[PDB]
Amino acid sequence: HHIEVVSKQMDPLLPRFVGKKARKVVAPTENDEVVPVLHMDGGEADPNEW
Amino acid sequence: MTSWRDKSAKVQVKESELPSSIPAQTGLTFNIWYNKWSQGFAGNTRFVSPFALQPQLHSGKTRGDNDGQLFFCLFFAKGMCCLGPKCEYLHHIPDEEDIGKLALRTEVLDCFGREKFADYREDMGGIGSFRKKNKTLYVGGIDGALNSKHLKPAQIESRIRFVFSRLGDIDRIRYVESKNCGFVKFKYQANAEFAKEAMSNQTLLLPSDKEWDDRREGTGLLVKWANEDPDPAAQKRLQEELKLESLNMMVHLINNNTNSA
Amino acid sequence: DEINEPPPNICEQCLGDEANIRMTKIPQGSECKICTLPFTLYHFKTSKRSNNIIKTLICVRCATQRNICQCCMLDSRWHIPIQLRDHLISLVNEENVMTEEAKNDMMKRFLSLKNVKLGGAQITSDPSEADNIVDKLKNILLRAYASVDISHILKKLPLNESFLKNPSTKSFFLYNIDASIPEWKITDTVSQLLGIKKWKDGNSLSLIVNHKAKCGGLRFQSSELGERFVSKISETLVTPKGLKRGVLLIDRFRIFIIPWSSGFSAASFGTNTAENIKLSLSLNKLIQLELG
Amino acid sequence: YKDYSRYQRPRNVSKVKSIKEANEWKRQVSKEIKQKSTRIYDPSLNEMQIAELNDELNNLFKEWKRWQWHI
Amino acid sequence: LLIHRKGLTYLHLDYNFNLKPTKTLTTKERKKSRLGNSFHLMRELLKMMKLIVDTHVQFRLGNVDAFQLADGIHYILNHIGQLTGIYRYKYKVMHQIRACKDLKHIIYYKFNKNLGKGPGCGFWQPAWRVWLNFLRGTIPLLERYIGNLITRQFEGRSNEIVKTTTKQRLDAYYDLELRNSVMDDILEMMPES
Amino acid sequence: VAIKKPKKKYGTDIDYNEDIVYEQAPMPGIYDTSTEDRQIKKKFEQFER
Amino acid sequence: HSDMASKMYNTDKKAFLGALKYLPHAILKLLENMPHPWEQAKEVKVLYHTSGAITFVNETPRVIEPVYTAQWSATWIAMRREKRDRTHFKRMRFPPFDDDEPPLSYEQHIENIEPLDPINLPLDSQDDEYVKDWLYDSRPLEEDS
RNA sequence: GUUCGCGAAGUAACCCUUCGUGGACAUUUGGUCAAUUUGAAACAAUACAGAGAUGAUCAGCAGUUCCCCUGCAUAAGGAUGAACCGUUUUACAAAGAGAUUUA
Ligand SMILES: O=P(O)(O)O[C@H]1[C@H](OP(=O)(O)O)[C@@H](OP(=O)(O)O)[C@H](OP(=O)(O)O)[C@@H](OP(=O)(O)O)[C@H]1OP(=O)(O)O
Ligand SMILES: [Mg+2]
Ligand SMILES: [Mg+2]
Ligand SMILES: [Mg+2]
Ligand SMILES: [Mg+2]
Ligand SMILES: [Mg+2]
Ligand SMILES: [Zn+2]
Ligand SMILES: [Zn+2]
Ligand SMILES: [Zn+2]
Repeated sequence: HHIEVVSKQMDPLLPRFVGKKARKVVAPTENDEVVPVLHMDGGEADPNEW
Repeated sequence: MTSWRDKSAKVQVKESELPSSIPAQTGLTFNIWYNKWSQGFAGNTRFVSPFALQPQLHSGKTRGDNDGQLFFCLFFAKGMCCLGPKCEYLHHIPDEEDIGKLALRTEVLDCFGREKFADYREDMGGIGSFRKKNKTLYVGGIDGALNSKHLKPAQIESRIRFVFSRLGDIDRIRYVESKNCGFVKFKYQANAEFAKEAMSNQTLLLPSDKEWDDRREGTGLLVKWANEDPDPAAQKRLQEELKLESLNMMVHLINNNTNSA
Repeated sequence: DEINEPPPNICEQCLGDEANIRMTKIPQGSECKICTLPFTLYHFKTSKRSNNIIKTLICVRCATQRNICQCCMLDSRWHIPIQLRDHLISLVNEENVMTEEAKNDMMKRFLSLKNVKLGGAQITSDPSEADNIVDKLKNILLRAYASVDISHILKKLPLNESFLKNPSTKSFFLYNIDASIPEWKITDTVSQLLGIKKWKDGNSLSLIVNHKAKCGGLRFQSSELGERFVSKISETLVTPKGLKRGVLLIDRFRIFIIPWSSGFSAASFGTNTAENIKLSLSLNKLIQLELG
Repeated sequence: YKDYSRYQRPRNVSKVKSIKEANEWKRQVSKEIKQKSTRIYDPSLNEMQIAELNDELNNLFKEWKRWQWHI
Repeated sequence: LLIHRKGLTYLHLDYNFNLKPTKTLTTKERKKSRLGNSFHLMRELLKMMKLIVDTHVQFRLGNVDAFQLADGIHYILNHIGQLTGIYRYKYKVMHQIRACKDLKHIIYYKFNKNLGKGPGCGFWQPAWRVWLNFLRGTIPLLERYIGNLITRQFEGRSNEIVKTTTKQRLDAYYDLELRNSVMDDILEMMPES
Repeated sequence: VAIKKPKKKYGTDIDYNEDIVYEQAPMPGIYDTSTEDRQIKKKFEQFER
Repeated sequence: HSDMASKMYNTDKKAFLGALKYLPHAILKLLENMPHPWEQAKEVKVLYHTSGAITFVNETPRVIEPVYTAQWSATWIAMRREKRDRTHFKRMRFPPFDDDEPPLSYEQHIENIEPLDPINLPLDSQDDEYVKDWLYDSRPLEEDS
């Protein structure tokens, strides 16, 4: 099948983008790989201060 | 053929005889966008359908038969189609030849052409889901249908067996007195969708009863989609037929791989 | 990405037989049936002179995750529904594969935007992983109430009369009907026997089967059909007292008949479901008394 | 219209009218039956209060008998 | 159709385009039934048009003389600030009302030379230009206002509304900055954990 | 008589009981958790029984 | 589309709201095309929705500037004369209709009636010979090539 | 149906009428959509609850939220718009004593 794709001449009074509403979505995070958090070192002595 | 193909379909309701588009007034002002009544309370909103299908009477050839229409007239089922033989959709009980035409189409939408939805409605009413090939109807609200006649518990099933037998081939009919409700299972889904809209808001009166003049005053019965059958005497029949359906599909599917190779 | 969007997934049998098909694109048409979120509605017609618009009901992401077309929502390979697909794979891997779907709107949207496949959509869309499972289907084919007062009712059931030619009756009494064997299947078997096919037009026969009492009755109009129903049944069983009973023969089942000689009618098998079960239990013995 | 959610009982049961009308007055008892039945089992601890509320229940339940009696 | 889609059915439009409540309202109604400056200015604009078309109707029916008709349009266009009440939704139109009152002075002492103080004047052409130019300037304004309103009716309003700073929330935002900068410079000088 | 659910305050209110809420599945690992899933499901169906 | 309560009207109900943004444009094309005092009726060319949402007056009024100045000069003199000789001039009442009654249909209550005389000056026969044929036409000299 | 041909018949005398027969002209509408209950407006009303920081009464700004409403609005209102006011246990070790086990 070879398909001819055209556009509909819409009524300029009926709203364009009929399925379009102001809806809120939460998005999943796609993680395939873990980024290693590449710090360095194990000083660390704590003078009880701070 | 002799009952259906011989004659043409008849005008059920005259176009002046059709009901008014506004509903019965259950509010203070009419709402124009949403065609309902607004202020005050909301009452009941259910009434007995004034019109009913006489299937061996109203069936006949229509305009959709010559066009090769796939879908049945929604208001043929309600007994309300005013176009008669001039109507674009079909006017007859679905048959094996007819559902064979709907076979690629029935998966996502009903026999009336309305699109099925993802999940069922909360009260199991309406069109139905494409996720489950439901062939069983919950016949409920029988007291308001009968106009509060008592009768017995098995005569009620006798009314159910006579009415739904005209609307297609039946798998089984079960009536439960303690739950005052019936479960009708059909051979095909398309009959079940057809009989659902045919028997919504109807009455099981049979004019040999004395309340036949007051058939309109009642509430009308609810035909809705059935849930699963919870007894294991039926549960074991479900996976038995699901097994036979799977064996009938695998034979068809290895022939696809036979041709694919 | 609103400017880089996949082509729609549609079946071959959705598109039909013709070569060129004029399809209409609407960039934000309807919202998805599954994920309730908008998409590009394509719709088209098979021929030019058809009368049915075939719309795409679900978005491409919900069609990808299930590996189904957007129009008829059948699987892209094997062309079977999703519920039957995930049941066929579960017979192969011996574990349940199942695409589960949200009932909540914020989780119908959430489950679509992830890039996984669902259910059997890992098995299908891999032609290698599909074809070997078809071979694994092939080896499966190589295997190939004592307190009730029921005495008011059994007086009306015949249970004591013979199936001969000589009584000229309208109705009959069907017992030994299993909880399977649907109501249409018995009516087709009788109509196949008489050649009175499309019987529902003329209403030649009316049949009532309880499926709880394991009993039924079929009623004929025009009593001359009764002798045709008798003469077209050859196999009978004689109880060792006498009283021969014809057998109706649906596949692998056996149903016994007696000329009822009246119009039994609904409530003849019973008036309550707890009462109906004991009628099946009451015959269990008589079937064993008829055979053995 | 006219709601039945506005007015009183009305006091005498025999003076009420046709059966499709007293049906809605009857359910106009049953809701307060349902509401104050849920108000029985509450652990809210006021034993004097739930005693007078128990008497109101017995009063309304006797009315519910009377509306059924008229029908 | 707009009022009934918003759910307001206790607001009555008469056929002379006045919006009046049918009953005394709870405050949850009065918060729901605030129609903005777009709807009312659109309603006052149709009211002016209905007011002019009806005078041409009453001439056409034979009820009005042709000289009374010309005075009728000349009475309308000088007194739209009195007959309609469009001024409250855009007070900028008081410029046009001053224009239609000024032309009225210019026309009359030319017109009412030597014939008294009757109401006979009907030279409505200059005041007709002023409202025709005002309609020119508030085509694009009202297309924007009502284009936002109906797309808010058909799609809801945006979840992503971000509040710009103004005079009222200046010190409040100055706090949220000042908290965050001291958060960073101390969480960077802690030891660890 | 079944327990009534709480009424939805807004349109997209979530029945948390109805589904895995925001199912962040764990990342696919190598050590083959195949027998372990069978034993939780057998234990979890045992707990519901 | 007088009383639209059927289910078929659902798209057309949307169309009326969607045409509301265009409605100040239609008012501009209506008030600029308003008939001037000399003419009884004026036939304008309109563009309408097939669902009948809005009706735009699809014309712009072109006039000849010396012709238009004389036409209003003639009606200036006519109203200046009419105000002088009338004993009492009755200004019409505003608003012209009751707000309770709907705007009356054109084809039943207006189309059948004869219009009325327009505000045409007496006109000289000798001094104004060249212009008296066509001065009060709706479009003056419209077909004079 | 028009228009160009060709043929036959009659009136004709090459024109008119009739019906046979080639051409040419003109070429695939509409639907995302079917007409009351069962595919989804809301609000009023009954009843109950009674109102941020406080001892007490009164101005408010914000902030976070998979809550939004009105408004043309990125202005501003919506009770400071609302919700918040609860639940609360392990990166856990080092050192020093009396009962009890082990084998
Ligand atoms: O303030 P005044 O000296 O009394 O002037 C009035 C006043 O003038 P404006 O029309 O400019 O306002 C009248 O207007 P109202 O405020 O009373 O409506 C107007 O009445 P008309 O519009 O009916 O003409 C009338 O004009 P006239 O006398 O021509 O009727 C005119 O008085 P003078 O024109 O005599 O100065
Ligand atoms: Mg403030
Ligand atoms: Mg605020
Ligand atoms: Mg305030
Ligand atoms: Mg706040
Ligand atoms: Mg305050
Ligand atoms: Zn029809
Ligand atoms: Zn989707
Ligand atoms: Zn498909």
